[PDB]
Amino acid sequence: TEALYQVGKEFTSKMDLEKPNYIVPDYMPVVYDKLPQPPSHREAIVNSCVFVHQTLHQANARLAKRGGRTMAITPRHYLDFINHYANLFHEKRSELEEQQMHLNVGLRKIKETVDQVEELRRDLRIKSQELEVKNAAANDKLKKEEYAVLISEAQAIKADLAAVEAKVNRSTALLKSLSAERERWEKTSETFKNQMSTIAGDCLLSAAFIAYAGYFDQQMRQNLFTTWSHHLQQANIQFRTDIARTEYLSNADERLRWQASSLPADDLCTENAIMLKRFNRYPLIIDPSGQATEFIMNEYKDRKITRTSFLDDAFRKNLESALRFGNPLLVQDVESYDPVLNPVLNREVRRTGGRVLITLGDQDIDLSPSFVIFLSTRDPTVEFPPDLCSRVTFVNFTVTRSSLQSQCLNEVLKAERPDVDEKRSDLLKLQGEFQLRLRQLEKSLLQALNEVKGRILDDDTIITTLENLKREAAEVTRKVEETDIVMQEVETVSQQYLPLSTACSSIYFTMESLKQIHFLYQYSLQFFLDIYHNVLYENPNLKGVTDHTQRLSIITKDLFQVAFNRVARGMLHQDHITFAMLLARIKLKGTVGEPTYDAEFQHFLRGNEIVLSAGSTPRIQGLTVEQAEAVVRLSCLPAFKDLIAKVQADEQFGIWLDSSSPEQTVPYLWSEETPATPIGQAIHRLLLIQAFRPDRLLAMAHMFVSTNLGESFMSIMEQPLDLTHIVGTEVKPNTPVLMCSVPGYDASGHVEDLAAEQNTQI
Repeated sequence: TEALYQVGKEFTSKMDLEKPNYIVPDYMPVVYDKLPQPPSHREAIVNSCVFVHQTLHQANARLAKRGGRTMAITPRHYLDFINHYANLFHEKRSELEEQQMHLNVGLRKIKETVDQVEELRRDLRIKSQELEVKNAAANDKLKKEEYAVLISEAQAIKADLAAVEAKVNRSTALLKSLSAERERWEKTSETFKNQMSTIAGDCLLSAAFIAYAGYFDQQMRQNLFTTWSHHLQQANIQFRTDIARTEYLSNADERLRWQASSLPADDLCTENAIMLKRFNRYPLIIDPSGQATEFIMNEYKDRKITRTSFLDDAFRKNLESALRFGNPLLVQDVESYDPVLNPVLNREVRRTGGRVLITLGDQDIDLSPSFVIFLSTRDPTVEFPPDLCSRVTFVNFTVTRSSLQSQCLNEVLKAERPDVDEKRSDLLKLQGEFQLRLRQLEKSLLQALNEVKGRILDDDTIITTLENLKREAAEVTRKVEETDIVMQEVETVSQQYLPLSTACSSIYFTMESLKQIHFLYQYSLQFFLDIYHNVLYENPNLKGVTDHTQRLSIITKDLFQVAFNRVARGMLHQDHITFAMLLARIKLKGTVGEPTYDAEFQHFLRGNEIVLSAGSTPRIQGLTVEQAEAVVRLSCLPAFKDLIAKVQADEQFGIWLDSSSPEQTVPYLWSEETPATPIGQAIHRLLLIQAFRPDRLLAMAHMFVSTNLGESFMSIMEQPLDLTHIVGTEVKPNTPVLMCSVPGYDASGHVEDLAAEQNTQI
């Protein structure tokens, strides 16, 4: 902690970090034990910097306890954090000071113009008085050759006054048009002081996000940010909580170029794109889908980026050319990392005799300052040694629930309502162009006022430019309004398909977490997309159906069926029911008219952890000790509060207890104020079976699936596998077909028979 504090104190010395009005909180969160008791603003900032680094250690520890993959936290992470904190602080102060100077000049120019029109209106009155004097003098002289010249001079003044009064009206319109701009710029100038105070806190959070939260997923990224934010609140360090980190670390123009480079429209993807720009250590990209790899190539296409791999024999030649010529390089298969990159990643360069030399292998290469390298991998499950983790910054392109919901909502919209999807896609493009035009017009309006020397009214072209920029802004603003209302009608169409997208995200994340129960249950995002594509388009049920509501219900029903059929074909039969139960829960959460059943399912899964005393559990006649203990545990639920009385009062309970199939005739032993739904009855019977006859729990579980997903939901798994249909249609040539078999079974013999039937040489 002392080492971290000293490094932060030394590096942030050049930073301002000075706040004479800073108030020390009563409970100062102290991380450095030797921190002065009355700390200053700078010492509080460095203390927060040390705290941020340590929270990554506990975050890794928490992930380790949950069996989660972790990356080593090294002092190079701390160095990157303070490097980013210094760079962001200087950039934010420079931009906001420049913005304040621009606004003050623009406000000053308007105020001077307001003074100019006041005096120029006064000049108009004097000129009118001069015209009256000249006209009266000319009339008096005429009423008594030279008089023709006198009236000619008066006519010239009349034209000059006409130009002046035309300048009065035209300028007054310009000030009226610029009234809104003056009001907005004045408000921003008032908020300038507020923005100054929060630079230190905002930059600390932004720098920590780039340096640390790259590898973690969305939930952990939010957890780290909140923990950092709370510490700053307890330390009385000002920071803004209204702006998003994606908007604070990047501008709108850069974000538009990112989506043009095939970057997915997501907050996590935007954060990952920010890290790929402001990185200090060379990034290591983790994207199983490969979309980040395409985004990197598109972003650096103009700079002649090259794709290579560690396995390629030409990697050394490609790396040498990139270092020598300063070209961007993208290296894949980083799980086979070549230690030849160690000096390059560590930036160990020698500046001798005017040459920047990098020692690659046994050769010294002139390193160009424009060189940049990106490491990529398609395996999210890969381990990395601690030295590699210190040399690179991780940029994990995980899939979030919100991102998948948007993808599935767009996919069903394109399949079901192609006219709405193309109308929506065009509207997004139009709004993106309109907002870009507004920024250019606002920037041009501000830049034009600053560059004028003298006054606006002195030169006519400035008045023309200001009016043209304002009228174009109004036309674009009206276009923005009209696209929004057309956007609103598009949303109403997509609201109907919204529940389907939620089910798709829930289904896939169930598949993703299926790896916890068995190592073999590895499913990629593309596997789910093939299921979704097959349901949406290759749906026999949607053969001649024309109603949109009927087609949506068919798609929702077939989405669960096809997902089970494909996944369970590569699962052990003992795990088939487990996947079906969770699929039923997903359908239950999206069913209209069904209670949450959270309490019932809570006791179904963790009902055995209830603490029971020896004297608390009575001895009910006809029930075994473990059976009696289950009844007491089941008695905690309100619906089973009087379960013991009902069991004792039932003389036929002994017949049901030893019955061959008790799950089919479960007695009504629960009390409800209203008639429960058939699903609700199944859950209560499921709880009763678990308490009394645990051997029949699996049989009752299948009945529960039949209540939700239908009787024939799992019936397809009892038929022999149809390899002809799946291989011919549902299997792409690029996708290998895995014959996984339990010991004692060999699936190759099916393959020759399958090939023989199709007359395909193998």
